[PDB]
Amino acid sequence: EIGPKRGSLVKVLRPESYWYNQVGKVVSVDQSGIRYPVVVRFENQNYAGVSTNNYALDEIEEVK
Amino acid sequence: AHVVKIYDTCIGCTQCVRACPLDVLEMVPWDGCKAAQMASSPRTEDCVGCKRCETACPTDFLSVRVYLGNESTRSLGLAY
Amino acid sequence: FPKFSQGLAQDPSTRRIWYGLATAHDFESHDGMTEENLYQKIFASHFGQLAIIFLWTSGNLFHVAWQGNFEQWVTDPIHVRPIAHAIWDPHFGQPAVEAFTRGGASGPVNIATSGVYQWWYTIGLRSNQELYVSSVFLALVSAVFLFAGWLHLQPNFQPSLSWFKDAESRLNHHLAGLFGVSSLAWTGHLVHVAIPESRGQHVGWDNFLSVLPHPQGLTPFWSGNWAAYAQNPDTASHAFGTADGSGTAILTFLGGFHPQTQSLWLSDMAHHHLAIAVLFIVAGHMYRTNFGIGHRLEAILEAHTPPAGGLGAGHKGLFHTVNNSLHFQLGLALASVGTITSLVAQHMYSLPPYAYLAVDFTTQASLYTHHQYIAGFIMCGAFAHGAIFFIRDYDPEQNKGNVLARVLDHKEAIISHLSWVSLFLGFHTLGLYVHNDVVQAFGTPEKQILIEPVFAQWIQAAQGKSLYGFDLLLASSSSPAYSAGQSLWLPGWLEAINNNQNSLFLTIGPGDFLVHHAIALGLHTTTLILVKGALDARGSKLMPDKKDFGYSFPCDGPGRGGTCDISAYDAFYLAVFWMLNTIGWVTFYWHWKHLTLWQGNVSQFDESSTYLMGWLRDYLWLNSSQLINGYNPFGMNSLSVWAWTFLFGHLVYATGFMFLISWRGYWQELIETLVWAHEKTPLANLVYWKDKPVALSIVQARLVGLAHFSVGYIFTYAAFLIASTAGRFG
Amino acid sequence: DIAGLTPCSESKAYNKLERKELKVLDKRLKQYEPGSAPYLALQATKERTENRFKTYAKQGLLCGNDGLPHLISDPGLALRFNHAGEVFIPTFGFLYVAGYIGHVGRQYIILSKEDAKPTDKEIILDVPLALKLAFQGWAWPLASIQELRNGSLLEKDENITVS
Amino acid sequence: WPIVGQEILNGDVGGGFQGIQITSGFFQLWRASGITSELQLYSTAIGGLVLAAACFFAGWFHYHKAAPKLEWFQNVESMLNHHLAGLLGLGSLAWAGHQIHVSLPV
Amino acid sequence: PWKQPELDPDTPSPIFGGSTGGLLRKAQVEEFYVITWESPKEQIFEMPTGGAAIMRKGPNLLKFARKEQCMALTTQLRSKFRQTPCFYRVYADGKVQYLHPKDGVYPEKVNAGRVGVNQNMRSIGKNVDPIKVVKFTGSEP
Ligand code: CLA
Ligand code: CLA
Ligand code: CLA
Ligand code: CLA
Ligand code: CLA
Ligand code: CLA
Ligand SMILES: CC1=C(/C=C/C(C)=C/C=C/C(C)=C/C=C/C=C(C)/C=C/C=C(C)/C=C/C2=C(C)CCCC2(C)C)C(C)(C)CCC1
Ligand SMILES: CC1=C(\C=C/C(C)=C/C=C/C(C)=C/C=C/C=C(C)/C=C/C=C(C)/C=C/C2=C(C)CCCC2(C)C)C(C)(C)CCC1
Ligand SMILES: CC1=C(C/C=C(\C)CCC[C@H](C)CCC[C@H](C)CCCC(C)C)C(=O)c2ccccc2C1=O
Repeated sequence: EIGPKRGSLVKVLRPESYWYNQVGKVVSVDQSGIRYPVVVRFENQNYAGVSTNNYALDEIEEVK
Repeated sequence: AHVVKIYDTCIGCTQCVRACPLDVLEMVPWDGCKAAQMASSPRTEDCVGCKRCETACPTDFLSVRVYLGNESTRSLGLAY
Repeated sequence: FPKFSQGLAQDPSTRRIWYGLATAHDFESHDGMTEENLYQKIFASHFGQLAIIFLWTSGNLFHVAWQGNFEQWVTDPIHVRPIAHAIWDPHFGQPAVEAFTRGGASGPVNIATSGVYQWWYTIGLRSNQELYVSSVFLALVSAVFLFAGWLHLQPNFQPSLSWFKDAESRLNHHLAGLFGVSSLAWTGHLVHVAIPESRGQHVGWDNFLSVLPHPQGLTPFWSGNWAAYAQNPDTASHAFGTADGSGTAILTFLGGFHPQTQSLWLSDMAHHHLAIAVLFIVAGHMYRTNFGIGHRLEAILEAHTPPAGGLGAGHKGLFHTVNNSLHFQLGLALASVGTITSLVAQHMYSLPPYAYLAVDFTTQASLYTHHQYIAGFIMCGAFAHGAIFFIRDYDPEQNKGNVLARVLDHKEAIISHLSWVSLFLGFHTLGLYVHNDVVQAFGTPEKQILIEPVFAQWIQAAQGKSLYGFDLLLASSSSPAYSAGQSLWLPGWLEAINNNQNSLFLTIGPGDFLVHHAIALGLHTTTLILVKGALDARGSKLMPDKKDFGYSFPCDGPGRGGTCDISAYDAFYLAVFWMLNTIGWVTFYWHWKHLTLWQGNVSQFDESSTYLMGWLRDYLWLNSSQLINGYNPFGMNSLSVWAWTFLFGHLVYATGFMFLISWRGYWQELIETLVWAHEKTPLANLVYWKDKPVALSIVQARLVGLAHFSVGYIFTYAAFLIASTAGRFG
Repeated sequence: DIAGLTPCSESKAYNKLERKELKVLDKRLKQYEPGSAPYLALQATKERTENRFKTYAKQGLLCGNDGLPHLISDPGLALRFNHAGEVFIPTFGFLYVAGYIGHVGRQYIILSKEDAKPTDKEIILDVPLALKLAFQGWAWPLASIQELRNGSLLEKDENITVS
Repeated sequence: WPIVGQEILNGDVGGGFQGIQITSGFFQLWRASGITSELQLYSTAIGGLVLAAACFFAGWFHYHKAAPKLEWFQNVESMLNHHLAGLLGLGSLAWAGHQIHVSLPV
Repeated sequence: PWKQPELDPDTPSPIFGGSTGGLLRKAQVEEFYVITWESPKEQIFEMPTGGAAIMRKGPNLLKFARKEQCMALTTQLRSKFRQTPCFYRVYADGKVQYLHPKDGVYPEKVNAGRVGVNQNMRSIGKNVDPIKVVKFTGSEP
């Protein structure tokens, strides 16, 4: 396994993101060398209406 | 004469390409994503600045940005 | 045509013409720019604004001396009206020239409102010859500055960049010479010339060397008996022109006003600008410049860092930030100048510095509104030019941990705690006015919530006002603060403040209470709009990178729910509406409170200013009677020019609503239709534009509509202010 | 007295304003008959007006030269000169009510967010829960200082920032 | 009603009565038809509530229970025939009956 | 495509009476656009400028003054009638340029021949501040 576990909650660390210092469920993780593999899903929508986004390994950290 | 730059976070949705009326954007292969696709902006001389491309990108923050700049006849949408 | 920008010149539309003017004096964004060429082009341009100032002053002197009645005004200053400039309008009729020739002059004229007559008369000007000689002097000084802006741009005489970034030498020369020596010389003028001209003696270039200011001369100055110059002050029964009731003093500390001319004593103002010269020369010798002694600016900022870490690194890294950022230096200057401009307004009406200004009711008003409206415009620029610093000239890595980054870190707290104060004052102030509007309306004027401003009345009692009866230290004879300054300033000061026929510390009631709080609503919420546009200039959650786009851009599109009016330019744009509203309340409150004083019926303001129908009935509707009848169907008075202007502002104000409400997309489709007609018409099609016609841009319309808005906001009130006060003459 | 204000009992303009406001009704009362309902309505308004003026005088209010009562805000002068009920005491009567509304809404928000679908609980309220909290908030200042001294009032840098 | 202030609005209208002055022209309408007493106005009000509930009842009936088809709506030529003759024609004829038989003599 | 199709400037046009949204003096002087497609039957379609027109069985040709007017029609034909249009750009000098299916495949489908342009290898944000580029143009490039 390369990254966090399925169904595990993680905290985001992108300064650009609407979900920054916020928590979301890990939907999936790809192990094929992609730059932004970690797929995360949040309950709260962003300004557009999207509730998912692919984040990186360094950009996510353990909850709270 | 507008500027269109696409960033590393593209995932090959093609929704930016479908939305642009003026055919500024096209898809090119790439090894960074699952879909193995990436956008491109070869012909920005025909860009107009509608920002429908930015509206369709589903990322957390946009993989496509239209940085407005100097104007022209094609950019101002002048039939005359 | 723009040579400084090739990107706009290639534009075929009319957007080239408009944007070429607005980006003209924005040297940073120009093509082929350099930091060294930037400072030089500024240094040359700043010579230009001086050239227009000294010429603008020369025009007033000439147009007054040639066409005015300065010689006739000095003899009877109270009754005679001043004259600004004559009139030549061939579209007049015979009734108008007969009405506009109210002055003693032959032809029609315009009555002045600035107050230059009271100013020139005070400093010792008593003839039209002396104004002709002066108008030539400034026109020469004006030409000299134009020659310098060209000279100091040449290949030689071209200052280097290190010369501009020498702060320690600029402070010492400007604090000591520009401020101090200039203030020292002005005292030299008041002593050698003006005070004699008050006491009858004619002093001029012919006889200033032979005439002594004091009988003893300078021998007291060297001996140390400096109190000899304050021995025989001018008596109360003293005419300002003649030697009846005169004295020999040149420096005195009498305090208070002169009885006949309700104005400050000249001997005091002479003594004033002397002490200011001493402190400012002393402060000029502070910083270090080419000698061993002196302070350094960078060493000070690095030192004032608190040990515990309440401010982190503290003021470190700020010297290179200020010295290299021109927008930072401009924000502090405007914020300082814009505040001073309000002091000039607040401290002149209460302390008249000129002769026969308290009697000229129309002149006091315009001088107050003129400076305060300028104080708002200037102060809105400090934040705006302060916001541009965060985009262009801010480096986070250099300014890390310092006060400037620690402010920007927690900006969500500042903008939030501000919003509480605006909401708090807004609900509770309006709720009381509306509570009083209603309860007046049901016939019960006793149920109003009238709260007395006790804290302000506590001050006036602590500053000599014995009406309220608090019996504070300086209203009490036993206290030391009364004992100290008893021989110096208090007999003249206590007489004036306790007199209820001057504007010095007017009586306060519950009507004055609500307005000072309503004024607080303006400043705290106007600051909110401008502070937000500054701190959120670099980025927002809706637009994480505003810094890449610029200070002024229309929007980021309809996506993300809509992004209209996000840029920092659009924050400044919205604040000007609040700047004008705030200054309007401040200025409405000055005019009405003074009209009731001048009309003698102070009870009008105290009882009617507690509910808002009083403002609409007793101030606006009532005082707009003589004005509105400027041109009646029966005839026309001299106030016709003001009623015409009064509508002219009610119209310009409305035309801006077009550019504000109706936006571009409706119009560009319309211009496309006129273009079709111009080509399909048989003969007009032979003519063809050189530049393609297009509608005005988005940002341009916000600017244009704000100009049509603000100009009507000003031209409307200026007519009402002058016409209401001039027609009643009180 | 204080601030050069006379009490409302001793003022002349205060009684002048009473004689005026009653004269309007007496003139209006002349039109109608004695036993009619318009007569009874105006007589009641006359009775209320006479009661409004005497009660404000009895309460040690301060009337100015205009003849209208003025309020004092500093608790020092209010307590010294017996004018506390005007401003100083109602300040605490409000804040008790205002904090009641915050302590209640804050608790409904926290508790609904501990369950599934909190969005539905806002548009479709749990009225049994809302009434329970609304009758449990009589002692909200105790819970606040309990929650402050404990540290479970404020969140700690788990909030979104923008840069 | 007599609570805080708010009774001064009941102005001295005249007629042993005080209240708000209306500007809707109902009094002149009720006089153009024969209406001399208040009892006629009460009955007219009770009729409206009765007819209004029927109109509300019909909206439920003609949607929730027995709703027409698209064919019934597209019969456009029958609407004009019924809505001209029946509604505007007989409705004006009926009012003349009220005018002729009641309003004129009163 | 296999090869760029050259322009046939003499093909039948649809049956359209005319309108006022046509071409202006800009077309003869600067440039104009023309679109081609091939229909299997006679149908009716909405024009971008004006009203309705009747296509013709076989090749069809229009002339427009804007690229958006042409691509607006492609989106209608590709969706409603499921056709494959192709449009050019004609200058005043007579030069002709083949624009939209420049590779033969529409842009929303990948192809191996294409090469990326204006591709930054970084995340949005994560770029230098304007102060670093204060005296020349560009923070994004
Ligand atoms: C008795 C011990 C004592 C005390 C009380 C102080 C007190 C102070 N020192 Mg100090 N100092 C001490 C001993 C002490 N010092 C010693 C022994 C040394 C070694 C020599 C120093 C060396 C030292 C240095 C070198 C410096 C200080 C400074 C300061 C000042 C600011 C420090 C700070 O954290 O800002 C307080 C922290 C804040 C974060 C500010 C909060 C701002 C509020 C929240 C804003 C509210 C605004 C809002 C609009 C309010 C409403 C207003 C409305 C009514 C109009 C403060 C007055 C600094 C100074 O001179 O600056 C003045 C400084 O640079 N100290
Ligand atoms: C008379 C016109 C008017 C009024 C009343 C306001 C009021 C306000 N503006 Mg505003 N504004 C106006 C014109 C006006 N503006 C114009 C022309 C412009 C230029 C575009 C702006 C630009 C502007 C900006 C840029 C900003 C504001 C802000 C504010 C708020 C300041 C905080 C405050 O004091 O709120 C309290 C004051 C009030 C008067 C509250 C209004 C509500 C009262 C109590 C009535 C309550 C309703 C009542 C119960 C009946 C409702 C029934 C009905 C629903 C059926 C406030 C809501 C600032 C803001 O929102 O920051 C917080 C802000 O940033 N305005
Ligand atoms: C109590 C009887 C009853 C019941 C249980 C229902 C139940 C239903 N109806 Mg039905 N209906 C009824 C009576 C009833 N209807 C009547 C009497 C009529 C004739 C008007 C209709 C006409 C009707 C239509 C035409 C439709 C329904 C629909 C529906 C369904 C959706 C209900 C909904 O959205 O709630 C809405 C809940 C409300 C409380 C609505 C209140 C609206 C009132 C009238 C407005 C009041 C005006 C206000 C006082 C003015 C002041 C405002 C100011 C700003 C001016 C549901 C099966 C819809 C359907 O089939 O579902 C798709 C549909 O399209 N009904
Ligand atoms: C010491 C004073 C001072 C100085 C040296 C500068 C210098 C500068 N400012 Mg600044 N500014 C100031 C005060 C100052 N400002 C004040 C007080 C304000 C607040 C109002 C502003 C608000 C401000 C903004 C909002 C912006 C600048 C900008 C600029 C830059 C130049 C833009 C340019 O060329 O515009 C040239 C513009 C024009 C020639 C158009 C002005 C036309 C005016 C509005 C019309 C006036 C009405 C009309 C004539 C009335 C006639 C009456 C009629 C009845 C006859 C430059 C760095 C711009 C900048 O840096 O961009 C990044 C910018 O966006 N300034
Ligand atoms: C003694 C030497 C000396 C003097 C007199 C000056 C004087 C000046 N320098 Mg300067 N300078 C000096 C040495 C000196 N410099 C040195 C050594 C350097 C190199 C380090 C510079 C570098 C330098 C630069 C780079 C610039 C200047 C500029 C200026 C001008 C400022 C603009 C202005 O008019 O403000 C006038 C200000 C006053 C007269 C006094 C202060 C005003 C405040 C508000 C007080 C108000 C008092 C009172 C209430 C007013 C009442 C008015 C009455 C009529 C009612 C001014 C003429 C600027 C310039 O070139 O402008 C063209 C500029 O950009 N200086
Ligand atoms: C009970 C819920 C609640 C609570 C505890 C708070 C708490 C706060 N708000 Mg907030 N607010 C709320 C709801 C709430 N808000 C709602 C619904 C709105 C939209 C109208 C706002 C809009 C708002 C603004 C615009 C601002 C605040 C601000 C603030 C802070 C200062 C207090 C203030 O200015 O009050 C202001 C209060 C109002 C303007 C109106 C509040 C609406 C009612 C009175 C309360 C809501 C009750 C709720 C519906 C009941 C649910 C009960 C449940 C059992 C069913 C404080 C942290 C200020 C801030 O930025 O912090 C410094 C500020 O400027 N509030
Ligand atoms: C945003 C920004 C900016 C801006 C700023 C501003 C604009 C500011 C404002 C502010 C202000 C504009 C301030 C003001 C101040 C003032 C004050 C603070 C004063 C006070 C005073 C006092 C202290 C006094 C005292 C006294 C005496 C002395 C005597 C008598 C009594 C008394 C007590 C009164 C800048 C550029 C920096 C940049 C960055 C960003
Ligand atoms: C006011 C009101 C009301 C009431 C009333 C009503 C409205 C009534 C009704 C009405 C009626 C009461 C009606 C009736 C009518 C009738 C008719 C319309 C009849 C006529 C007839 C005809 C049509 C003709 C006949 C004939 C002849 C002549 C010849 C031969 C035979 C025949 C048959 C053909 C209500 C409550 C409801 C509502 C509200 C208001
Ligand atoms: C009317 C209108 C137009 C069209 C207005 C036009 C084209 C008028 C400008 C051209 C006329 C000919 C200039 C009129 C001359 C001025 C009275 C004086 C100008 C002085 C300057 C030269 C200094 C817009 O383009 C627009 C754009 C965005 C929002 C609102 C609007 C809007 O309201």
